[PDB]
Amino acid sequence: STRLKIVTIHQEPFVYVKPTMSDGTCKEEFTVNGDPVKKVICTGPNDTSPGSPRHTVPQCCYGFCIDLLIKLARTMNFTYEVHLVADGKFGTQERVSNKKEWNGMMGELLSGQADMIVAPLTINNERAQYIEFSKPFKYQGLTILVKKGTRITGINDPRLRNPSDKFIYATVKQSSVDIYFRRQVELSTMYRHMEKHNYESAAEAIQAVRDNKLHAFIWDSAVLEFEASQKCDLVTTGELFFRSGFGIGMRKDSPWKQNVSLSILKSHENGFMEDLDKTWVRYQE
Amino acid sequence: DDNHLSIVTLEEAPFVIVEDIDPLTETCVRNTVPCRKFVKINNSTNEGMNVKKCCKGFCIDILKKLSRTVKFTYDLYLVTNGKHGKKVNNVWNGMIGEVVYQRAVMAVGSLTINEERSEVVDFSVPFVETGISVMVSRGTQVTGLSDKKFQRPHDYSPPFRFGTVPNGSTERNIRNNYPYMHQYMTRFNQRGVEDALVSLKTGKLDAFIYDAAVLNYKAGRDEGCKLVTIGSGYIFATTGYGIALQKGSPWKRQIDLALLQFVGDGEMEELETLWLTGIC
Ligand SMILES: N[C@@H](CCC(=O)O)C(=O)O
Repeated sequence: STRLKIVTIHQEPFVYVKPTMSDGTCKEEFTVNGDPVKKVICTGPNDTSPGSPRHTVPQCCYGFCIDLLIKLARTMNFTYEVHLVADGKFGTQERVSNKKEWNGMMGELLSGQADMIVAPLTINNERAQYIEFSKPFKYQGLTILVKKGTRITGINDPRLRNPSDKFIYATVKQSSVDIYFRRQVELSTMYRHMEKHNYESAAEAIQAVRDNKLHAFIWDSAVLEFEASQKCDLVTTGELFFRSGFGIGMRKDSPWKQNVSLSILKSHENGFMEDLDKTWVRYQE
Repeated sequence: DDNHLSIVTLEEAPFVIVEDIDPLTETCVRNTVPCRKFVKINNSTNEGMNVKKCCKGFCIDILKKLSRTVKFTYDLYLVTNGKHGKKVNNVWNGMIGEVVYQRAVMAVGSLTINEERSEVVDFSVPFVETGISVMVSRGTQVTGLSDKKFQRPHDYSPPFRFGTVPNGSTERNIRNNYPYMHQYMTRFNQRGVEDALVSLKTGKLDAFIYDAAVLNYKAGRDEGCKLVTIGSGYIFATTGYGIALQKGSPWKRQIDLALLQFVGDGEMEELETLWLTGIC
């Protein structure tokens, strides 16, 4: 038949992206349990600045989502080729004109550029209207990342709910979190503040928090708790204020969707998902 | 007609709570909806009678919301052939069985999504997070299911005394993953959650392994806040409760989008504070 086109996105610890070695292969490294890290060649743009051409280079990808992809491919017996989403975004539906268009991985999947999204992709109503999600491979939610020392109670802190330019907070553009804030009228005051400061990627937002250019970053707890466990100048605050899950994304008429979901459930049940958590997500503190 | 659905449920507070109907008025009032229960006349006949009861709870509130937005009516009944669902001699009983054998269009309750069930019914998206947790008296040293005290029980003297309520998703998981633990545990099988909490509180049991969401609820209401779930509410085999539908059900898509809309619009949070909030 054909290899499956897998689209993913840079998002540690789910997807790490590193340059290939000179010979074009990926450097062999080992997990914190001493096992070899499984890496795959993933092509992606090497210019990621907005408004710029996106000619791609082979790169190296590994992490929670890559281990999951490998498990899926072996389980259900398909071959694949991985690429990084060209615009660097997860995917929202935006007004164009009276048209609406999907960007990011959502757009690539719907257009046939990808056959499956394997990433920390949040399951929500908006996306589920257009694509099929698997049962969640990861249960998590949203929290807030700040600089150590910064004191805010959480999502109900007056510095968020009654904002000014003295305390800047944000999320990632064209992400499920951007959608969550735009969707809910009760959050519109926060949404209007954030739309002036949203970042192109989680990594840049996290760095901006470290650099005291961003006072609070609202994002996926599975990612923020990992960053906090690794960078001791960063902390999460308020615990989860909303719960969400990540799922494998496929078109509504994929032949793979039943067995992907069954494999996900099997992996939760037999401890495989737990092993991935120990390997990639929770091993530091 | 095709819009009026047979729906099955099962009592398990606070997700589904059953009450006696008013002898007069014979009408369900307040936050409750009608639900019937087939009750046998005796054990020498197949004869029985539906008794009119009233149901309420977190999952009943979910059903009311789905009924409102997906636009269906329903005839809610309580399962009598088993509980949540177990495959016995290759035949499903419980809520799962009712759906498989087409007696119900859907099952709504504290029904855990797992692989073997998903082979015979379709599940909605999960709408309550759950999995397997462990309840112990505060301070008990247990890391989790994989603790050696559970894995290799007889490596200790006296051995840890621990059990579950048999025949549900939790036992099925343990039987598959930890054969020695499982065959050891059966001697501590508990008839139900209330029995198990009594066993724990009076020291007849050291640990109770069960559905995470129900244990977190019980921990929240425990007199003295002495029984807790371990690992600060750790969960093995994370999954959720799902609405079970017949394979290829034309209701699944609208139900999924509805549940996701409830979550996205923050309607689930209020149901959670309403039904699942505890003192502890
Ligand atoms: N919710 C479980 C029942 C309780 C348990 O076994 O943990 C099920 O659907 O089987």
